[PDB]
Amino acid sequence: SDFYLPGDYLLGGLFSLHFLQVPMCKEYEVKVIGYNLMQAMRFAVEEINNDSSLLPGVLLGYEIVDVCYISNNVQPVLYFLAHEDNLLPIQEDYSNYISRVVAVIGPDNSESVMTVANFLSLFLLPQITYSAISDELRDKVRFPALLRTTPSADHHIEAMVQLMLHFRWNWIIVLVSSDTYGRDNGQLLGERVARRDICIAFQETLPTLQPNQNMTSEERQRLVTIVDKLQQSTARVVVVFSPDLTLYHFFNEVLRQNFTGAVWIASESWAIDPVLHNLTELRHLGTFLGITIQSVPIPGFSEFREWGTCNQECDNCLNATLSFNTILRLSGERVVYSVYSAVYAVAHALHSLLGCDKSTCTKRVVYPWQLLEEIWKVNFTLLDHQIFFDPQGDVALHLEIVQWQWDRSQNPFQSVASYYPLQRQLKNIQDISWHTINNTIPMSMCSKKPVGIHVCCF
Amino acid sequence: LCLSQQLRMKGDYVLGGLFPLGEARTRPSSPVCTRFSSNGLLWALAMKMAVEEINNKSDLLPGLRLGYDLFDTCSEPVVAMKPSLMFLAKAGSRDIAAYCNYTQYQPRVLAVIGPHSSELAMVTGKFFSFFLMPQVSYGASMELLSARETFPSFFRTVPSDRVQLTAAAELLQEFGWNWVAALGSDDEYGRQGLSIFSALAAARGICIAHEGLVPLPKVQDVLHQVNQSSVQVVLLFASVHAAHALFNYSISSRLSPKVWVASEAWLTSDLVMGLPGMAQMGTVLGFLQRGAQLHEFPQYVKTHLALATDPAFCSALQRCPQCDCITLQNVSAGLNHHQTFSVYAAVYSVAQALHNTLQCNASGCPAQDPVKPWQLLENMYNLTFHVGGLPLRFDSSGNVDMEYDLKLWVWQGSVPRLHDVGRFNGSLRTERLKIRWHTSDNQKPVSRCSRQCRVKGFHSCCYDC
Ligand SMILES: *[C@@H]1O[C@H](CO)[C@@H](O)[C@H](O)[C@H]1NC(C)=O
Ligand SMILES: *[C@@H]1O[C@H](CO)[C@@H](O)[C@H](O)[C@H]1NC(C)=O
Ligand SMILES: *[C@@H]1O[C@H](CO)[C@@H](O)[C@H](O)[C@H]1NC(C)=O
Ligand SMILES: *[C@@H]1O[C@H](CO)[C@@H](O)[C@H](O)[C@H]1NC(C)=O
Ligand SMILES: *[C@@H]1O[C@H](CO)[C@@H](O)[C@H](O)[C@H]1NC(C)=O
Ligand SMILES: *[C@@H]1O[C@H](CO)[C@@H](O)[C@H](O)[C@H]1NC(C)=O
Ligand SMILES: *[C@@H]1O[C@H](CO)[C@@H](O)[C@H](O)[C@H]1NC(C)=O
Ligand SMILES: *[C@@H]1O[C@H](CO)[C@@H](O)[C@H](O)[C@H]1NC(C)=O
Ligand SMILES: *[C@@H]1O[C@H](CO)[C@@H](O)[C@H](O)[C@H]1NC(C)=O
Ligand SMILES: *[C@@H]1O[C@H](CO)[C@@H](O)[C@H](O)[C@H]1NC(C)=O
Ligand SMILES: *[C@@H]1O[C@H](CO)[C@@H](O)[C@H](O)[C@H]1NC(C)=O
Ligand SMILES: *[C@@H]1O[C@H](CO)[C@@H](O)[C@H](O)[C@H]1NC(C)=O
Ligand SMILES: *[C@@H]1O[C@H](CO)[C@@H](O)[C@H](O)[C@H]1NC(C)=O
Ligand SMILES: *[C@@H]1O[C@H](CO)[C@@H](O)[C@H](O)[C@H]1NC(C)=O
Ligand SMILES: *[C@@H]1O[C@H](CO)[C@@H](O)[C@H](O)[C@H]1NC(C)=O
Repeated sequence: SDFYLPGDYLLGGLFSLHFLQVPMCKEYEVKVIGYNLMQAMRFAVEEINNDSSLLPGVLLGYEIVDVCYISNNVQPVLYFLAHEDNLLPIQEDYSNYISRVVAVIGPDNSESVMTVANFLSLFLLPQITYSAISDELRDKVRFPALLRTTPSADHHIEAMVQLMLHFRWNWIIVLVSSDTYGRDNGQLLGERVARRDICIAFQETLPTLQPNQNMTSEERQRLVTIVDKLQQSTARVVVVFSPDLTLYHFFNEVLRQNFTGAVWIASESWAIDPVLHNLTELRHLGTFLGITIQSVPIPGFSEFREWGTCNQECDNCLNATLSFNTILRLSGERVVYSVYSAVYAVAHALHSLLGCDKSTCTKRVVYPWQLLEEIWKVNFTLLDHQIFFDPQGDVALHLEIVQWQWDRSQNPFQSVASYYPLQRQLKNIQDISWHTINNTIPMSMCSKKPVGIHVCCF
Repeated sequence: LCLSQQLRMKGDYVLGGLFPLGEARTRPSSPVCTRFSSNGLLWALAMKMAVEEINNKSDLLPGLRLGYDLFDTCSEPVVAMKPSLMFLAKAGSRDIAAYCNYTQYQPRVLAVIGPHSSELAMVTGKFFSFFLMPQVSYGASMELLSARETFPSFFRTVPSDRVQLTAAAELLQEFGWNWVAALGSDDEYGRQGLSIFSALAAARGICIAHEGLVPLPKVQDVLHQVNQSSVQVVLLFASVHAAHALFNYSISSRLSPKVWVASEAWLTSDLVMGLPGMAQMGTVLGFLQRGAQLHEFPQYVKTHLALATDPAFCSALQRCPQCDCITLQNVSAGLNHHQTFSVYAAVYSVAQALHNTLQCNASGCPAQDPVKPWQLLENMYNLTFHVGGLPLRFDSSGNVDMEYDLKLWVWQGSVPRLHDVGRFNGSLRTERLKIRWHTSDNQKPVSRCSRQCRVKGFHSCCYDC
């Protein structure tokens, strides 16, 4: 299958494709994004092997294991660290220990990356994570071997704040989720917004509510109260920090309740969410903006995708992604390029470690701590972007504020601004189609002597 | 002293131990902690005393010996991961296999008496849950460890932070304080406490005027936002150092007296109680755990330290190299520690679960193949185990249940002391006629908002009519 290719140097891969008995990941609903990213990693490895300039004569293999969002993030790691006989020795020094994989392209959610890195830190095995944006992953003493090809929530919050300042909104509502992601994102946004003269009218927590399930009446009353507080408030810009799964029920009340006239700002969880934009009924709720990664077109990847031990197989992924092929094709490559550049950074680090140039390499034995040492210093041009790591293990890939325009014949998420993490400044802002009567920029102020705690209000 | 040599003894079923025995990279080398920690050694000795006195018992685990493997885990998780990986290795072998699930493993320890730290408990419990190894922890209190989705085999003999935060919310609701400010330490403990208290207050009709995080040693901004609201009651769910920093700043700033609701971290710590000038910063009310203590533990430590010096005993008889070069003075400071009962109760809970699993009886116990660690989990939930004559039970969430005592700082000659002014057992009961307040006279401070008649609050609950 596609979850394994023999090679000289193996490369672990963890992709989110979905007490006595343990429910396997294959029984959960198939997530298309994970399969797309897995195919991106495989295409990157195949293109590296195709090319005779980078790692010449060296085969780059991989071992891709289906990981879950939370459920299974242990065995995959134990399997990567073990030898070919599925046996991992216990010893104080691992400087001369050779694992099955030399690096892993780690999972996509923050908790899974933390769990994998807490066990990969004992071996200093490199781990480049895509699509994980926790500010806590920037701690290089807690996670010595953890790297990243995406900006953290630092730059996402910065992009949100600059978008607020450009259009002169100093009166915003923050809606977070009950999980640690929403709480951390809301706290970071609040602490940043408190020093740029933008006040938060209030903050509320949405209940944890996975879709396709029967929800209780207490959650319904909580949603009623939250939407009533939104409607009563004079702030007309709402920032939502919640997973892409838990917002279906909440937007239905905003609509059932018929609350109109707000600018919604979306975190990267649900900004480019294709199934959530599939709803096609939120159009009357105002304008939808979202922070995500800039599209980087990978030449030959769309055609490659269209042409195509345990927790290592899925069957409904192809039939699920067939129906999403055209919208994924039009939306471009956002996290795909993150996986691509992670694989290419690992390959360039391996090339530098082996010390070969346009000829057969030395084929020496490689310890993962050596590759981790060499991979911090990679600096190469990939698809007209400079790929190098910050002293905190981050790649400054441009972000993008994207606007939800309902049109299947065009890009479903039209780019309207570009964020540059290196200068922390948002520029190249384009026309935005506003929900107002005459396409005038919506106003979010509490005040045309101070009143209340907020400085913005008088 | 041949003390570290006694961190291991063989038995029919060997227990595991993760204690903070010591305190504090380019190569993958496990760091070594040379500094000595007295609490870790005291808790290890508490576990040792529990195991030995269980072995002495006839009606509990009859005809079988109980061992242990006490392992030094510093506050770092990278040093604690190695003992766990050794715990899950096959007995007599130095390798851990990569099987597809727990049923194929044969761990060398029946259970693990987990780490004291809550973050370390999170890491090791996430690791152990794959193998379904029962791990009961002492002193790990943060609530998210109670999720059976991600911790199917994590137990604890200390109450979670949810119990004390529910008690605090009940105290606020009973006293009429529905307009309060909630603060928490910037670490994970304070953030989780704040997140739990938000939901508790929203359910109980309390609205939070301000919800800030106090940094560990900014604070001026946090105290300014607290003062901006007309809040008379502040809930400070912070650690000892963050609370001490906030209180030092507010003492230096001559901040007005307030009712402080105290977490168990700083309610009793003498670092903040003895801070000069604290008598002018309002009443401190907190909920302190109502638990038993090991009456014969200090005697056990002193006799064991005395007996460890005999060359004959050691000759008849490393994990903690710094544990050998110590004296009784280095450990007698923390002899009367509450967590010793938690360690002792965790060991007794594992012993009772094992005794139930083997279906042993008083006269003897049936002979069968050794049980895997996952066989304990069925008998660890819904389990009643008696510790020191007082019954204890494990919840469906692996949480133990104990009452709480509402305490206040009464000042007499610059010497604050705790007094009983309430009791929480799932429902709060207080005696407010014996609570001495900080106000001009003995009137309860008023911290109220109107829910019905301008919206106000962090969650937009109250109105300024
Ligand atoms: C554990 O994995 C084995 C692999 O042979 C499988 O047969 C068994 O059903 C699994 N047990 C579970 C999922 O409880
Ligand atoms: C190069 O990669 C492509 C995928 O784009 C693959 O089909 C092909 O076999 C590889 N090799 C050559 C020689 O084209
Ligand atoms: C509950 O679940 C059933 C089965 O999916 C569904 O038909 C129904 O609409 C749900 N709600 C109620 C209120 O029964
Ligand atoms: C909008 O939603 C409200 C609240 O349910 C409903 O009463 C009303 O009929 C809906 N439609 C319009 C046009 O207001
Ligand atoms: C998107 O929504 C439409 C309209 O409800 C629906 O028919 C379709 O199945 C959805 N999904 C797609 C196009 O993948
Ligand atoms: C995908 O659906 C088609 C029908 O549209 C069916 O023939 C095919 O077997 C399905 N593939 C699967 C379930 O893998
Ligand atoms: C990477 O290389 C580019 C192009 O030579 C250079 O301008 C840049 O300074 C390098 N970056 C670092 C971090 O060394
Ligand atoms: C909208 O703008 C047009 C074009 O300037 C103008 O004629 C019209 O009066 C405006 N309408 C309103 C309601 O402001
Ligand atoms: C166990 O009993 C022995 C005598 O058999 C006694 O010397 C020892 O102190 C006891 N140990 C305990 C209670 O820990
Ligand atoms: C705090 O609030 C009080 C009451 O409004 C006010 O007198 C005082 O100046 C404020 N600031 C400080 C630092 O106490
Ligand atoms: C208390 O705060 C003051 C004012 O910032 C500072 O000078 C002093 O050092 C602090 N005290 C302690 C013990 O840290
Ligand atoms: C025992 O106490 C002495 C005296 O304070 C101290 O110097 C020594 O380091 C202690 N031993 C330890 C901490 O192992
Ligand atoms: C208790 O266990 C022993 C040893 O297995 C067994 O012989 C005996 O029948 C059991 N019951 C009683 C009542 O002693
Ligand atoms: C298990 O819990 C139930 C429900 O609280 C209780 O009735 C039962 O006695 C418990 N079983 C024990 C303690 O063995
Ligand atoms: C809890 O305490 C109350 C009095 O405050 C008492 O009536 C009740 O029986 C107690 N409940 C339990 C379970 O002990």
